[PDB]
Amino acid sequence: TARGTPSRFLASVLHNGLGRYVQQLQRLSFSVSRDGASSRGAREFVEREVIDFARRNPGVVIYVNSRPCCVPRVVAEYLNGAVREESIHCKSVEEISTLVQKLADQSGLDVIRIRKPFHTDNPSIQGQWHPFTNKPTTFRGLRPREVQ
Amino acid sequence: IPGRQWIGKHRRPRFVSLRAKQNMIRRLEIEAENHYWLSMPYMTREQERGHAAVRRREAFEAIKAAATSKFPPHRFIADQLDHLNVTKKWS
Amino acid sequence: GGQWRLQQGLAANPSGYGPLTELPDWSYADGRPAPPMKGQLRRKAERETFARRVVLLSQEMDAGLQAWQLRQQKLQEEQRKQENA
Amino acid sequence: SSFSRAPQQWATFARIWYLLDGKMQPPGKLAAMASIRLQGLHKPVYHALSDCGDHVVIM
Amino acid sequence: KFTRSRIPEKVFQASPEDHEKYGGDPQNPHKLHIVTRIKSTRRRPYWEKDIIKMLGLEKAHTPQVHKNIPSVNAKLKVVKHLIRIKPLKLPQGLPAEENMSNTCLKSTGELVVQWHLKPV
Amino acid sequence: GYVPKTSLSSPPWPEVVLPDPVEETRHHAEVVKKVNEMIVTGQYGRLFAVVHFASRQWKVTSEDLILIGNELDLACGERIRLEKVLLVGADNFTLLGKPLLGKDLVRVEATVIEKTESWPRIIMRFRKRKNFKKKRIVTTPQTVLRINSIEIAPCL
Amino acid sequence: LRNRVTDRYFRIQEVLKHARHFRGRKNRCYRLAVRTVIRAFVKCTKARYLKKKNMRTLWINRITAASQEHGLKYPALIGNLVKCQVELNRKVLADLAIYEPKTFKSLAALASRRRHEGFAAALGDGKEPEGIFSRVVQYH
Amino acid sequence: TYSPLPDDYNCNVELALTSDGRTIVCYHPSVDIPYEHTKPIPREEGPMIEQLSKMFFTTKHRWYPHGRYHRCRKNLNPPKDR
Ligand SMILES: [Mg+2]
Repeated sequence: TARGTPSRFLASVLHNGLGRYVQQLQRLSFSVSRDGASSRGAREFVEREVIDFARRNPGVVIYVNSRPCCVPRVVAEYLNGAVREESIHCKSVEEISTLVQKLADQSGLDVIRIRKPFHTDNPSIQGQWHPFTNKPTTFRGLRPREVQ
Repeated sequence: IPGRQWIGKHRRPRFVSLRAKQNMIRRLEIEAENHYWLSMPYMTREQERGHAAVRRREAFEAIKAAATSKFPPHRFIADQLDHLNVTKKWS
Repeated sequence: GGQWRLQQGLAANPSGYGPLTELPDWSYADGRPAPPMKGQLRRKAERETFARRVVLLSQEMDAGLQAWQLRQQKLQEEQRKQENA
Repeated sequence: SSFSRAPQQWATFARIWYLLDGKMQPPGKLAAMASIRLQGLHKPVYHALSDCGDHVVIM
Repeated sequence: KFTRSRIPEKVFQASPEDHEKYGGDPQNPHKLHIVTRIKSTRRRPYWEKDIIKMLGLEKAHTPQVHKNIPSVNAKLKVVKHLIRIKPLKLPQGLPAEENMSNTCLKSTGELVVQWHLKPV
Repeated sequence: GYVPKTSLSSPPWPEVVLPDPVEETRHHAEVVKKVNEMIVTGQYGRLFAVVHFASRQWKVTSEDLILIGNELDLACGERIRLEKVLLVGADNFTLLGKPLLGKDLVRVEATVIEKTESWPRIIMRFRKRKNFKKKRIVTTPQTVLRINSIEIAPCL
Repeated sequence: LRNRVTDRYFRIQEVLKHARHFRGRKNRCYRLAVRTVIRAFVKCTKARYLKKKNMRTLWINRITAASQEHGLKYPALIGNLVKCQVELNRKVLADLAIYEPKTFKSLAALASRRRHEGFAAALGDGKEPEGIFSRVVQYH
Repeated sequence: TYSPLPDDYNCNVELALTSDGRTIVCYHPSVDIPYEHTKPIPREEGPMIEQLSKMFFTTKHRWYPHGRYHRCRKNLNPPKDR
């Protein structure tokens, strides 16, 4: 629940869409057991789609480590230093190509609650409301019951 | 109020506002328009006799052919040999 | 404020029909139009089956009328060929 | 517009002293005017936590 | 005891004052109603709950075209307090299949058969 | 029909009289020529636009983030024309549609920066004394739209 | 005992981690903490209905505040912006009250001019030409 | 001469339609405050809390301290926006 969890505001990393779009994914690190039943779907991702994924995003360098693991992992590292290690244990090929394209779409910010759905840094153009908007001025600025 | 306000012999009095009246007078006007649109049938009972009997019979014969066509599904060598794949490895 | 909308023949909910929720929300900046919304495809599906069911009922009203006037004209001639011999 | 971020915040949440002469006025038409201002319900920057009530002076 | 209600026949005969108040014509009546549920079938008897599913009226404010034949009408009299009946007018003709997709039932009761989303 | 001036003889509101509609359509086109010529020379500063995107109205300026709560089926970095803009204000003028503005008047642009999922949102039901307790963790897919440019054109 | 439960520390800690910020003994002892975590999780989903409601009455209260600086009332503004076919919702109208108040002085002017065009139209009931801001843009 | 609002305080609202009727145009230039509407520049725990309620027009209850449980619950790195 939102009082038990932290929060943050809506933000991009380095104004990600203004000048150019920079893909925020930096690395992907797969660990797939060759003789191992849990990595049987992830072995086919390395077989089929890890060449095809590595040509849709050239700015992400991919590692396939292939050691004796019991639970295969993908360690997605982002440009701002956040590390998402998600577990692809006993997933199909289809559930990983959605898993890995989701890590290549998101920014490296926390998946804690976002406070507002909008973030303007210059939110007012006609001047923010202060109490003296929509009030009339009087002659010589006299406050009430001011004689001179 | 002596016991359980809205039940019993000595109930709590409830009164009608204009709001609850204009909610009720406006339901009555919607109602009375339906008395007028139900007042003029296009055919009579003699003209619509059997006028949808060819489609009504055909609709049930698709409900009947839906119900008499239950069976266990076909069972393949595909789903059985595909469990041998759980020990697929690399060389 | 929505009963003034019904007097003009607009929908009482402005998220009903009309240019606010039936126009496409976005287009590409290459100019090419978007693939359709999932709510507009569903709204066009319930509107084809309502126009499918208008025609089906409006044909069966005028197929049972023209079947009835044949049966009275069949049954006049069944009398007109029976006031004889 | 174009203030620095601290004096503009002092502009929006400053509190205003209202005079409200209540001679021959009913004390609940006086009350329903001051109670809007003491809550700050006449500011579009109203929020219950924001503490946006103003000073009312009823003579 | 609370039973079903017979609505007598001095109710569904329309006096000539009524054809001015509503837009109907006795000579050449309409072919189709648009029935729309507007009031819940909860706290209503089970025979009124059955007729509401029979007519295709499970969702409120969902319009439904029906024939103006005297048998469909007899089902409409039992649940006339839960519905709003209004005649399906067609300003253009009934939509042939070339115009079957770009139709739109307006709220006035009528079914326009070309529905662009451009002003006039 | 003359009533002497008592308290209830008059209404409490002042009898506001609306102007002559041939003086007023002439004064209207006198206004629109000013607001057209404030656009032709570029007298505006930055513009806010009020856009009916996904299901709701965002009030939107250049260079700001907009969090959508549904997946938009776009590659990240793809540029979008947001149609359906219904108010375009500047410092000195506004143009509001009826309901929407012309497509050849204002062009709002937006870029897909990121496509996240929401934080895990708990759905938990409980009824006392009934052994009824169900718990469900849902996340929604979300995109974030960076609005790049609100442009305007002299078509009034 | 053939097989007993070894994973029970990790089942306690799924419920105790959600209760860590509570008061008293409902953060430590699991039997009290499970009844408060449940009640906290029930309140969290029933507050998705009251976040939406409490935002709208806050928008309505901020619009009532700003349309009274310009003399109108809330119903005279909101109902009359509909008759000008201006389909701005309450969230945007509260944003124009605070962040762009020259436009809220324009929308309170549009709503009031349409309001005067409705008094001046419905006095001479019958055929009279509509006001400038009373024409509907019909769509077909 | 008709004014939909008394254009005296905020801006001079000019309303107009286009010749289509499909956009409502407003021109609202900002209002300068006149020079004549302006003035020139003029050039124990107990008694302490009573003297702070008088200064800021609060009650006494926001000046008493809070215990430790509320002090170390407070976020010290709050999410800054804008
Ligand atoms: Mg009692």
